[PDB]
Amino acid sequence: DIELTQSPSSLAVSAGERVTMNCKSSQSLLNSRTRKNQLAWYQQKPGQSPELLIYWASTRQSGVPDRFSGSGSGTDFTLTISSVQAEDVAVYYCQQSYNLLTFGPGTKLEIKREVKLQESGGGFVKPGGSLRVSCAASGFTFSSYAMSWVRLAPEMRLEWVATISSAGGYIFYSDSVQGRFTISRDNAKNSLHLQMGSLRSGDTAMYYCARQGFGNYGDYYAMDYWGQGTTVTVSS
Amino acid sequence: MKIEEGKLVIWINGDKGYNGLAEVGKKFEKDTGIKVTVEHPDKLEEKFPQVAATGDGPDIIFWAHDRFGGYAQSGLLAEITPDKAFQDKLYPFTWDAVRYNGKLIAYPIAVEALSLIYNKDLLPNPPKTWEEIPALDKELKAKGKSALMFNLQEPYFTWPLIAADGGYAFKYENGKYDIKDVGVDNAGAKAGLTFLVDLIKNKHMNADTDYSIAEAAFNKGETAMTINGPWAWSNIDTSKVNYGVTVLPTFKGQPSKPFVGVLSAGINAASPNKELAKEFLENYLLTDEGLEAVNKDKPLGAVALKSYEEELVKDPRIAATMENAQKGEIMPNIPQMSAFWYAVRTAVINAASGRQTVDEALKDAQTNSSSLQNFTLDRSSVLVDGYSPN
Repeated sequence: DIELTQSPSSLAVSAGERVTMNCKSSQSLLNSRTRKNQLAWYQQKPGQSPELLIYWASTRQSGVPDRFSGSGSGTDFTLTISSVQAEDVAVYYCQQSYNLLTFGPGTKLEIKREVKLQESGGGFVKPGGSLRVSCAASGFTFSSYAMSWVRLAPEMRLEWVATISSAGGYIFYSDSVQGRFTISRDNAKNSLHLQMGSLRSGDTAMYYCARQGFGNYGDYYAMDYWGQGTTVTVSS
Repeated sequence: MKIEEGKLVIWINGDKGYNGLAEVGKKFEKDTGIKVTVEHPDKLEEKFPQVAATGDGPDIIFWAHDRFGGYAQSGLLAEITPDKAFQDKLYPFTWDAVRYNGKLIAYPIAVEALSLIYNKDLLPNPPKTWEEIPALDKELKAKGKSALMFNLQEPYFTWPLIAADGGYAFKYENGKYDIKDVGVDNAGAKAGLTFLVDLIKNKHMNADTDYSIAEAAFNKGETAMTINGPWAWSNIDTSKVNYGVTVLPTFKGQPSKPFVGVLSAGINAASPNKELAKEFLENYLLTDEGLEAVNKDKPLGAVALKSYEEELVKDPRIAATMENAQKGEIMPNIPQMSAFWYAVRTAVINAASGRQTVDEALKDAQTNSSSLQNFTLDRSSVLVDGYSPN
């Protein structure tokens, strides 16, 4: 119900240039209670899972170099790299968390001169078939965290699929998969699952399990650790 | 999202006497026409808050009181309304266990504590102390038996040894739990758990041991002692091992200190039958005949209802339960107990399995139990139109 645009869709810079990336939403993302803006920023470097950069619009995640900088208010958000570097070649995603979860379409940026999560269980299926992806968690109190499934589809398409609360009472699915998919967890075996049935060929993607982060100041409403994507191909 | 009016659906654990409870149900039906359905979902202690969050689930939920603070803060529980007259039928300390923010949130049923259960034929004089068990196993190994086998996968069973010498969960000071005073790290805790691990290192126990391994071990007469609650008695009864129930061994001269659980009945907040539930609980279950129907299926042990406890406590096994109960501490029900259990469960399993030292395992459990500012229980990490669900 919330749409996000990111401009520009791609971008080529020489090393050292200062870079600003836009994100605009169909509506205000401000949390009337925490006064935080429900927007987060992610970096997906080629061959890797996305990582958390910014959450609450302007708060940098631990470990993120300070040349990365998030700003913005209302419906208008910006990620700035003050002086870009070689290691920053990546697609950058804004993600809203004001009403469920939506990833923006992404900005491809090119340069010209013990918390562990392991997925398993992807594969091929005919259209209308089934598969159950899993994700084994270690290095943290899994019982205490909400977990989410996010998938990456061939055309730079990062999509939220489902989220399940730390104790399982609260579950939410993307429209794209509602009814057909079922997210479950087993807090006893430290495990998360996505049963995928009535598969469309558009469901072909790398599927990531991701931990929803929180801390002493409140929920991040962002995913701070990701597994490597298990792959699901629906081939006619 | 619909519980269905004009019907009672009850959830209770599988080791308790659900068929007995179901016949209290049928009595309720012929008197009032209301159908009563008893189910025993697996892991119902987690199934309940999971389905009740969106307003589904049973009308009545049974568990030890410890989890009920947690359910109540999550709003999954109705405030119960027994008048003073019914309240007096039950022991006052059991009502204290069903309080949360001054409010009564469940009906107490039974008072549970682990006892030492021994094979009388293999071992006529059971050990007063934990210390003499290693040598008692060597003897018993000579005749192809072991001395002790109990559940190590559930910290509930290992807690009595940990607390014997001063291990504690949260400190209870001036009428309140202080969730920044955690004792899973102290010297008493370490002394107990080290002793349990040494038991495993010296081939007297297996880290491997779980409930059903230890049960069959005892009921097949292969181990001289087990540690269990009154629920376990009926399987021991049918097996006809000649068994006794008695005081838990001392550790370092101190009694083992089981966490006492008050088995309780909660009414779902989302239930449309809250009056029918009150009536069933007050007028049918919590009667001498009510509790006996359940008890004859699977023993409840000691019960919160005075009139029936006075009958039950005549049984030396219930006397033992009470004695052990009196030497332990009533569990807290504060929401953080969930975090704690997970924490200690991990510590006990990792220390016992070797993957961690006792000092490392308990330090972790203490970290994971301490700074729980506003521990949540069911963290959704999602907003819906800018607001959290529930």
